[PDB]
Formats: sequence, C-alpha cells, structure tokens
Amino acid sequence: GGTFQFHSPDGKMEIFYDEADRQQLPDIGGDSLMEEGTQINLSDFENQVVILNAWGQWCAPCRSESDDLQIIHEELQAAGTPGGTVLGINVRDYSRDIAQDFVTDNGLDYPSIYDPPFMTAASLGGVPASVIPTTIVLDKQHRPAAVFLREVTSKDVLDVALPLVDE
Ligand SMILES: [Ca+2]
Ligand SMILES: [Ca+2]
Repeated sequence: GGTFQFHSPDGKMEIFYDEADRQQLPDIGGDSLMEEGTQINLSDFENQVVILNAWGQWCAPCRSESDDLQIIHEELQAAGTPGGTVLGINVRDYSRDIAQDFVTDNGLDYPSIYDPPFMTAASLGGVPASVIPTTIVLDKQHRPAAVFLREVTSKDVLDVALPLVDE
C-alpha cells in the first residue's frame, strides 16, 4: 500500500529526493527488538523525521556506524516533543538475545524492529536486501528524502535530517 520506487542506475551510493518527487511508504512495522510482542510502526512517530537503518551485529560497517546513529538519534530527539528518531531494522541476527545484548553493551537508545529475514525490504521499493547497512531518511510525512547505501556519519545524515525537522 505504498508508491515509493527506488532506482540508482549510475552506481551512486546516495540518492536525494526533492520534495515534489517524494513518494509514500506503507505503515512499516514489526516486532520490537527489546520488547517481544509489541509492534513498532512508522505511525507511532507521526510528524517526526524517521531515520530507518538496516543493521546486524554481524556486520562490520554497522558496528562502526553504531556511535554515529546514537548521536543522530540524540540530536533529532532534541530537535524541533521529539523532532525525529532513529528506527533500526535488525536483520540476519537469528538470535534475539545476541542483538539485544549488542544494543545494551553499546548504549544504543533508539528502537529497532526485529526482522531476521529482512521482510521489510519488500516495502522499501527495490532497495536490495543485500545492502546492509542502508539508511533511509524519511521526512515528517514519512516519505523518503534520502537513501544511503553505505555506512554514514552523523554529519551526512543530520545535514539532510535537521532541515526536515524545521520545515
Ligand atoms: Ca501499535
Ligand atoms: Ca526496540
């Protein structure tokens, strides 16, 4: 129940979408990583910027990204009620306990969906499921404003995300 279609035919690892070119996602959701049996959906964060981030503890680039994602989350929470959030999608981590301990050991404060088979990839309009990490910045209407198919820094994400909070 969405319209977003992803394309990057020039091999570029970051794509930005002007306001007029933005498309809608379905109400992406799944089981909470930290609270089994409780759903998290985009509609829980209405009017907030959302930084979706696909990650696994098994993934070296995800581990280097972890600190920057925490900074991004803290800055968005303080921006603007919270201005925005990071929302992780935990993938290919087939032991929930291992993923939870990663989150706790690294002091990560943002919520994640527990999605071992990356089912949510079907809703991301053709972003390949093999690209981990992927970060997608959603505007306040939860439309993709930027897609990063690589490890990101807090600087590059907030450059996009912070102006979106104020619009
Ligand atoms: Ca709910
Ligand atoms: Ca969680």
